[PDB]
Amino acid sequence: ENMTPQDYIGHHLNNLQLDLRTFSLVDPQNPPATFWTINIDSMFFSVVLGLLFLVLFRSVAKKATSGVPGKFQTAIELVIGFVNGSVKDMYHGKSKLIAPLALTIFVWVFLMNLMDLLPIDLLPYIAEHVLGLPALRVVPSADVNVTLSMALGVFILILFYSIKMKGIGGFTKELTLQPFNHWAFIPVNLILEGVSLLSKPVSLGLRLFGNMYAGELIFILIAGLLPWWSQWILNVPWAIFHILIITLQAFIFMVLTIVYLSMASE
Amino acid sequence: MNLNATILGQAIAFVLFVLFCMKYVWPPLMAAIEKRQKEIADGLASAERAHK
Amino acid sequence: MNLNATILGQAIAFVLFVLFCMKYVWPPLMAAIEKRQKEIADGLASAERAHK
Amino acid sequence: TYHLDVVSAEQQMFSGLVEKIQVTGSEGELGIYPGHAPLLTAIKPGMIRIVKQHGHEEFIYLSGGILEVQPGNVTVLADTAIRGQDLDEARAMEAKRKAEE
Amino acid sequence: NLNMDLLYMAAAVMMGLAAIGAAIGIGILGGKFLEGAARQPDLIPLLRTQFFIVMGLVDAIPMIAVGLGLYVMFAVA
Amino acid sequence: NLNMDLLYMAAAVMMGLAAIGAAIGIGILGGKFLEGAARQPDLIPLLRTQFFIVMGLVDAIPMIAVGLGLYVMFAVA
Amino acid sequence: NLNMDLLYMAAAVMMGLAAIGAAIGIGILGGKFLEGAARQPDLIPLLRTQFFIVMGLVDAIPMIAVGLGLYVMFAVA
Amino acid sequence: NLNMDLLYMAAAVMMGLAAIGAAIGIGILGGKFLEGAARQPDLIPLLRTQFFIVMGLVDAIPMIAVGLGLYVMFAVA
Amino acid sequence: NLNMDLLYMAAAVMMGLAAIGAAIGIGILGGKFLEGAARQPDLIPLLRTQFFIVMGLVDAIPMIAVGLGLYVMFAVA
Amino acid sequence: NLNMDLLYMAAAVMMGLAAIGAAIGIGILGGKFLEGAARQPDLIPLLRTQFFIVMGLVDAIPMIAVGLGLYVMFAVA
Repeated sequence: ENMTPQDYIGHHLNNLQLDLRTFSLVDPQNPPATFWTINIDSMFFSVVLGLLFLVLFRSVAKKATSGVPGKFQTAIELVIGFVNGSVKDMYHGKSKLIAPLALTIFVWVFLMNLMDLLPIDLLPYIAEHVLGLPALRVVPSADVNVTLSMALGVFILILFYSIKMKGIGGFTKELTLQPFNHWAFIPVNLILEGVSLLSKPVSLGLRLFGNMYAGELIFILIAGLLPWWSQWILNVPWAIFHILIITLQAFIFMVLTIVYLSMASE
Repeated sequence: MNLNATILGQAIAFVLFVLFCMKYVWPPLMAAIEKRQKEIADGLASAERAHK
Repeated sequence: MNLNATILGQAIAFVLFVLFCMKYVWPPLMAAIEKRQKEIADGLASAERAHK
Repeated sequence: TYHLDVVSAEQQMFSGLVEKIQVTGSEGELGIYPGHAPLLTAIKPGMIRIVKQHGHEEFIYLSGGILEVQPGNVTVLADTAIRGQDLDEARAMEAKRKAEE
Repeated sequence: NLNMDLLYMAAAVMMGLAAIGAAIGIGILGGKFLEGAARQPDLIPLLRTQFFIVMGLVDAIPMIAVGLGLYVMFAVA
Repeated sequence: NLNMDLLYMAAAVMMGLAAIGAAIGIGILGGKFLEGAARQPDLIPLLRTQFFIVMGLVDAIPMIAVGLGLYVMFAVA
Repeated sequence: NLNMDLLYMAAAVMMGLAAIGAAIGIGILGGKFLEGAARQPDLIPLLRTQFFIVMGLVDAIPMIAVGLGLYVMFAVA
Repeated sequence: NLNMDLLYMAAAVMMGLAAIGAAIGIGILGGKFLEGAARQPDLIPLLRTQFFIVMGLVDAIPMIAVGLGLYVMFAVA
Repeated sequence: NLNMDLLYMAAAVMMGLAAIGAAIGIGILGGKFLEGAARQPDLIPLLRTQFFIVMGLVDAIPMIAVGLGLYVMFAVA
Repeated sequence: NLNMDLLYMAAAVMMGLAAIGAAIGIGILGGKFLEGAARQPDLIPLLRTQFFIVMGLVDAIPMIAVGLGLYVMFAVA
């Protein structure tokens, strides 16, 4: 097996893009060129982790009792109180959407990041040898397409709430008039308030991808370069650090979604 | 990296996990919690009424 | 380079990570769940005092 | 040089002209010298120590107080005790029961 | 060929300078928020509002600068 | 080749230095707003009205630099 | 030469300036946390959650240049 | 005729360094006005007068570099 | 061919700048710990726990840059 | 020939910026030690202990930079 380390690090950074036209499992030696080549690995792992979220919480929500709770049911209501207490801090309106939106974003983006902890060759090896797929990488949030899909999803929510809760009359005042007030400044203000609105979600998704990509790539580099006897002394101090990043990047995507949807209407 | 059709696919999965979570997961859990919190208040009231 | 060697070094580095997680990350969690089942019991006992 | 007072609501403790003092400030130990810019602090329990004119050495223990400085003047408004115990609220507790009994 | 290959160096300059400007500018502004939050802690949801007012002004210029850097790489080059 | 290349570089230095100026200059000014906000919170609607005047001058000069940066990329090419 | 070596020089400029901006901006902000946490040591859970609000905004804009810097080396060069 | 290409670069560095100096100078100077307004708010139209007397001097040298750099870009180039 | 000398320069810029940001940001942050440890010396076990929480964030983006500078010199060059 | 010569310029920028990072960062951290020792002179053997705990983190990065600057200058040369 002619793995040079510069090539081993190469093949790991290739996702399972597949063309709708050919329906063919592409491989890293030659990348085809079209938009329509879904990254198979990301969709499958994203919905399997998303199903595991909903299957766990429903298996408790369908039974959860107001007695002394069981030791599993108590771990679910701790996350429910953490999510509701953070909503209740930063949102006062009546909307039934914000609380469950904030939950699914926290628990799903947490599960997506958690994949980066697993040994970098474990699932990719099994997929090539056992199955025969040309490639795999198993962290969904270490790819842009999922994180911009969530961040543009929240942007459509940001526009729905600012139209709904204050109307086109109010939304047209705030976009033109602020921050300089006088109608003399309107032409400049339309650039500043328009891009600042887009700056909020673009920072959400690219913060999450930027962390996750540059944490998966560190495990690919430490695996690719260092000899086996020596990997653990640079791998173990990094996995211990990235447990902190996987939580904080799930907590911040939750928090800023609430803050943006909350400060949109009120 | 590369922008891709995955951006639409993830947007279907995202909306549908929010809709089943909104109906099924969240209302039955928060009814069950608030039903406990309410009873604690009922116990406190009973202690006040007893003394009076 | 040897590929199976990379999997060997990843195993050693995972084992040492698990052993840190077990001694510094998990007990703070089983502390928290246990101390939120302590609180509930005290409040339920307080309700019995209200009942008396 | 400057004119030091040490006083309490009960009494004058000292008055006289002074070449320097060392005095135990709220955030740390302090020395005051002639013409030192105006200054305000609480003072900790402990010694203030003084040299009078001709550098004659004098030590006073203080339970506490407030120090302040003005051009030509230092005054220490000392008090009898910390007062921060506030255990004398208990002394008001029998003021009630003895009225009810 | 050097025409496009230098443009990646043009966007690197433009959005790198924006990254030092915006991160230090919010770091100063955010520091006066947390010290305001410790002097008047009953007050945080007032001041945080104000922090989000003025942080909307701080980032607007760096975020067009980053956006125009991204445009040079993906569009032009 | 390298005439069109260098115009984009000339816009990168122009918008990069302007993004440092506009970001840092509001960081300092908006932190002094926040500390007068924390000291006298009922007075915020008055200082905010002074913050928007002063802040308009700070960006006024960086924003003719940004306007010439977009001119050099889009219009001269 | 000129294709590959400049793309590493572009990534060096992008992820070096983001190292300046995101480190110093969180040094400035993180010192006001530790000063507030020495003034009001019952507040630290309240101030650290405010610190996590503010630190998210500081790091976001450098993290654009960190992820795109890694794109230029690995995807482009 | 290569001469045109550097003159856009020579106008770019005058207007970028002017935008740094004229934005951070008015940010330091205006931020001490706002603490002066938070202390003594019945004084504000007295302090605005001194702020505009002093802010004209911060902008003496930068409005000349914006002045001559905007010349070089159009008249000479 | 000559190309391999720019790869060391690219790592030098990337790794030195990350040593500016990782050293000063810990110095700012660490001195504010010492100032509060001087004040409340019975709280040295608590503040020293917070310092490691916030210090973990300061050096994060510097750690990526130092890791990519080692990759460039040894692995690529 | 430039494959010898640039490597001394590539090491000079590594051991310049490592020297600005380690000297300013210890000066800020060491000066806060010196005030706390002047205020709290009973505590010096305490603060000196925590100064040496905190000082070894400031130097972790600048000694990567200077050790690679020595390696680049002499080993690869």
